[PDB]
Amino acid sequence: FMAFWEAL
Amino acid sequence: QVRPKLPLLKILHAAGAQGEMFTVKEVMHYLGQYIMVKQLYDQQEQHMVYCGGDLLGELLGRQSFSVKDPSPLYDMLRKNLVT
Repeated sequence: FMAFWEAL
Repeated sequence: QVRPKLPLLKILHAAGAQGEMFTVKEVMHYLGQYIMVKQLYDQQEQHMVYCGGDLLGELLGRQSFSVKDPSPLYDMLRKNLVT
């Protein structure tokens, strides 16, 4: 989740 | 700097944010932290967020959204951040 979220 | 409206501010505070004024980067950070505190993402499909029955779903107007299509999140932020 965080890998995706921080990529926004 | 932006100042969130109260329902959004309560979400950010539940995720560990302090105060009333933030950068957009900080707001995004604490929204991610909220999703993890409330365990709203799918452990088996981690870009999917299931927010039905949470205050976050009420603000978004959605039962779910994907981090790969953040458009409903951005619509919410435009309505709930005073700049």
